[PDB]
Amino acid sequence: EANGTETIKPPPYGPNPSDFLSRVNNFSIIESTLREGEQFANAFFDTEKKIQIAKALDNFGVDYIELTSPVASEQSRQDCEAICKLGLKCKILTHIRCHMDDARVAVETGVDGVDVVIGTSQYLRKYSHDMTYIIDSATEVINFVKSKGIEVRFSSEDSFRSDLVDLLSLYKAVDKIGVNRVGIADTVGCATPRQVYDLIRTLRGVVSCDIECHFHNDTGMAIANAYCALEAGATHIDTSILGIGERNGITPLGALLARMYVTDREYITHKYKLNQLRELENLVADAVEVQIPFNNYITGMCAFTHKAGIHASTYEILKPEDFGMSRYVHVGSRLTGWNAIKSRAEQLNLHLTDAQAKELTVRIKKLADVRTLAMDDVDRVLREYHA
Amino acid sequence: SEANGTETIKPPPYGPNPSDFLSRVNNFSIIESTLREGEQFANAFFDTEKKIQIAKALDNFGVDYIELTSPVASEQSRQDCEAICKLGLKCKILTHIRCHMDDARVAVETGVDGVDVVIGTSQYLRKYSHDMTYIIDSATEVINFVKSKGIEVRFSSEDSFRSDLVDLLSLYKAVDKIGVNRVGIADTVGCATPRQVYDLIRTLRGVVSCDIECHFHNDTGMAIANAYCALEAGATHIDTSILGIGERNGITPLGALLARMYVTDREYITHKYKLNQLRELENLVADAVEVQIPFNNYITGMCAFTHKAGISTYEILKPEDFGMSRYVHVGSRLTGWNAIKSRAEQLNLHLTDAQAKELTVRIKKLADVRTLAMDDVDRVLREYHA
Ligand SMILES: O=C(O)CCC(=O)C(=O)O
Ligand SMILES: O=C(O)CCC(=O)C(=O)O
Ligand SMILES: [Co+2]
Ligand SMILES: [Co+2]
Ligand code: NA
Ligand code: NA
Repeated sequence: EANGTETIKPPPYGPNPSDFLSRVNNFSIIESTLREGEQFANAFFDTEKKIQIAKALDNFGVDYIELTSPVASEQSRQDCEAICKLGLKCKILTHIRCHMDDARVAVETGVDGVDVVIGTSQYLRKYSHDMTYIIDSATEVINFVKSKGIEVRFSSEDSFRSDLVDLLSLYKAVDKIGVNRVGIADTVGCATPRQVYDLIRTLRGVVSCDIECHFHNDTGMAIANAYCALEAGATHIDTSILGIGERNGITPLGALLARMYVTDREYITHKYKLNQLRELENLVADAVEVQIPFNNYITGMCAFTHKAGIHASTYEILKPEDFGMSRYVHVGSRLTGWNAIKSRAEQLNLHLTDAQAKELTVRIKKLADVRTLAMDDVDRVLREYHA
Repeated sequence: SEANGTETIKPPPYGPNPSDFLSRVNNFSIIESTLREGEQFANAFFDTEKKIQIAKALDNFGVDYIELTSPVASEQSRQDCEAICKLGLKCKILTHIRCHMDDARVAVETGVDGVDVVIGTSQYLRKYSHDMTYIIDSATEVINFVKSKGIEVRFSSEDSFRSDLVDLLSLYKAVDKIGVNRVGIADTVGCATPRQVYDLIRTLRGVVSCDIECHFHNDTGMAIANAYCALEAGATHIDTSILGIGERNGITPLGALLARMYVTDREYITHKYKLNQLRELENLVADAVEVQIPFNNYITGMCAFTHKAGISTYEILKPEDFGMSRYVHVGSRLTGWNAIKSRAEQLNLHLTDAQAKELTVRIKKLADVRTLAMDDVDRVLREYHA
């Protein structure tokens, strides 16, 4: 009787004009473990380690890897040269301040492009016969770099706290000069997704070149902001392995990939070697001496777990085979010692030998001897082993 | 200046939009679900004493609601509800139930302030009558029963972003006609996106007149961003979990949420919640479910308040507001006591000459097993308080 209502139906429901601008299954990662990652509290990468991380990334499938400025130190100039000489498939970028010395050094090292950042004293606003200009000094740099055949991206810092009048006018000016990309950076970690959406949609209307986005994760928006940026027309996203960067970091590589996988499995699965992801995180985890968080996306202990029983299959939007794993683990009890190793190793496709099981089981004991295990102890103890 | 410049892009009197009036970003309630959804975490096995501490600490922290596992799930579960409903918490106490008169009867018996009801496909139908949606007579009895005993009702559906919109919105409307405190939306699977969430919540806000609760899993990194957009669109209640703990990688984490809402409105959050108690709260749960605080955990993880030094403008979170003393400026790999000292002073622990020793030996006995993690510093210090 009184427990019903007329059914709410809508009043031909194909794609919206806005959908055509979306880059959600056609974008590039710019991998920044070797620039932004160097600002992580425990990053002290030496050349060899930089080289490995670079090879692994190129092999994993990213389109670009960004390096710390060559001008920053002499060790950087060298490492830049070193990495530019490996023959990687992906393009190699370096980050510079907007200056003629920084650029000369940058192209000397052999990069494929410079990510240029501009300072307030390098552009002005004035009425003339109101008008906004890049100064003559600055503009020469862009032209220089262009004339040496190198790609130029142009950015402003703290993009979400700048005057919009300033920012947009500047990006338009730079677009008239002609560059490959303009970048947007949430340095401070304060941007919200719909706010990111409006800004990129507008930028996409203002300029004609490509658009790059860089988001910090202070407030848990880095992955969401990158997503909305892609929806609005952004063509490139900076990521970092495990997100490592300044403070709690930027858009994490794996997290981004998890989100884009759900949106288009075929595209992500074929472009990137997803079963290589654990390996990639472990190599960085080792160098910066951190543990893979228990709740880390895809690769953390509990990402692929279902509670069995008293607090409990088609709620599995991520398929473990696509990322090198074998199954969701159905957890009904607190596994201890060997039991816990066996479960994770099996999930992870490690074909452990008789002796290895022992070496591990013994070590896990010597650990609990010091204090109680954490469930991240299981992943740590297994870090050295491969599928 | 030269040739290559442009005319300044300027807009064409600007104030708040009508949409802004519906936002709940500085006026919402947390429903804290460490004791329901958190029980589904791979390593969660809370006994009664531990459930009691967690409830007391959440109440003190300032959350408005705490959610408990269904009293029909098990006997221990029934008893723990009774136990917690008797503690005299300030916050309201809710339990989660399948929509059945038996489950409802025992929920009222235990003493809850409210039942979060989830309905199953067999309990509502579409039919033409002189295109109509109905909640079934025996399902509806449950709602009225609960209301007749003076207990709050929230009604929801599972896997809301994957349900047919026709069914879902029709059901919520019918429910609203019957009359309930709240309806709920849940992204059970972790696939929803913030603009999707906004659209759906705004529409729901237009369909029903009651309150709106949201539940978001974090499989794809959207849980916090979904919570926020849900709030902008009119949602009134967000489910959280300490450290996000739940099924798989969990739901919107309490700490993370509070960080996001803090930036949006410092005064509101700082005054409503005891932010300097977040760490102790996380550590209590970390201890029980035997995990370590992620190094990049929001606010409280080792690296949240670090600046690299080397080869105050950029500090949207103020360390003093969360009981800490400063951003640490890192130029070196601190080792042994150096690293303890740094973090301890950052966390405002005034350690004894003796306690420093106990810690230094222990961090050694730890690195003498395998090379250290930055997570180890927070781990050895877990037992110490400001
Ligand atoms: O040039 C950029 O956009 C990156 C600089 C940066 O790390 C930041 O703004 O956080
Ligand atoms: O009652 C609800 O809506 C939440 C149930 C749940 O945990 C979920 O949908 O993931
Ligand atoms: Co940055
Ligand atoms: Co859930
Ligand atoms: Na355009
Ligand atoms: Na309404």
